[PDB]
Amino acid sequence: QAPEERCRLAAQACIRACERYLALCTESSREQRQHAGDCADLCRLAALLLERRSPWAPAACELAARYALACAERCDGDEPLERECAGACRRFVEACRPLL
Amino acid sequence: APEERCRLAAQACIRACERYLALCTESSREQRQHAGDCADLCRLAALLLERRSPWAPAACELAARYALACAERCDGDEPLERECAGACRRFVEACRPLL
Repeated sequence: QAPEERCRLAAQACIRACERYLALCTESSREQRQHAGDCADLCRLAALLLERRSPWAPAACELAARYALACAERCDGDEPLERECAGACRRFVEACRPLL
Repeated sequence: APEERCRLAAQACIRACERYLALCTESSREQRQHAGDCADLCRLAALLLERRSPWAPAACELAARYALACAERCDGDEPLERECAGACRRFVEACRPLL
C-alpha cells in the first residue's frame, strides 16, 4: 500500500504490457517497438531501485516516467495490445507523482 | 564508434561494481547501495547502447552522474575498491561524447 510499492507494482505492469506489445503486435513500427522496448527496460530499472528503497529511485522514476508517457503517446491505439500498453504506461507515470 | 566505447566501459563498470559488493568485506551499507545502484544504472544504459536507442544518451547522463558518485564513496586502497572507482570514472568519461 506504500507509495514505493504501488509504483513498483505499476512498473511491473508497464513491463508486461510493453513486452507483450512489441512481441505480439503485428502492426507496430520500428519507432513504436523502440519506445515499448526501452520503456520496459526503464521500468525494470525503476522497479529494481523502488524495491531496494534506494535514495536514488526517484531520479530513476523521473526518467522512466518521462519516456513511459512518450511510449503511451506513440503506442496508444484502439487495439487491446495497444491500449493495454499505453494504459499501463499512463498508470505507471501516475504512480510516480507522489515520489517526486 | 563512441557508443561502442561507452557500452564497453559500462560493461566493465558493471563488472567492477558487482565484484566489489560481492567480494569486498569492508563495504558499508551506503557503499553497497551506491555500487549496486550504479551497476543497475549502467546495465540499463548498456541495453540502450546495444540497441543503439535514441534514448541512450538520456540514460547515460543518469548513470554517469551516479557512477561518479559511486566512485567518490567507494574508492579505496584495496584492489576491488580502486577498480570500482576507476571503472566508474572510466565509464563517465566515455559518456562525455554522448551526453
